[PDB]
Amino acid sequence: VVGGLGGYMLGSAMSRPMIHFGNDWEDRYYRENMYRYPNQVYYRPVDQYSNQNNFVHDCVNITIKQHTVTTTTKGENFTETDVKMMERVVEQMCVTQYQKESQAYYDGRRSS
Repeated sequence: VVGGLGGYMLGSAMSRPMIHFGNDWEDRYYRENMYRYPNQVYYRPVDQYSNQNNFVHDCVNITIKQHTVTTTTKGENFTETDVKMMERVVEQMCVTQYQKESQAYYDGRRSS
C-alpha cells in the first residue's frame, strides 16, 4: 500500500520545473538545491477529481508530509525556506501530473 498512502497515484519522475518565486536569489538557491526534493508526486486519478484546488492542496500536503515523515523518520529534514520552496515545486509537479493525464482526456477526442 505504497508504505502507507491507502492508494494515492504515485506519479512518475520529472525534470526541473520552472519555479519563479518572483525573487532572484530564491530561483538561484532552488537551482543549486533541487536534488533535495522528490522526482515524483502523489495524487488521485482524474477519474475522481472534482476540485483542482482541493486535490492540489491535499497532494501538496501529502507529498510534503511524506518527505517530512517517510524521510524524517530516519533523519532527513529541511527548513521553512526549503519547505516553502517545496510547496512551489510540489504544486507545479502535482499540477503538471493532473494536466498531463486530464489533457490526455481533453485531447483524447482527436481521432482526426
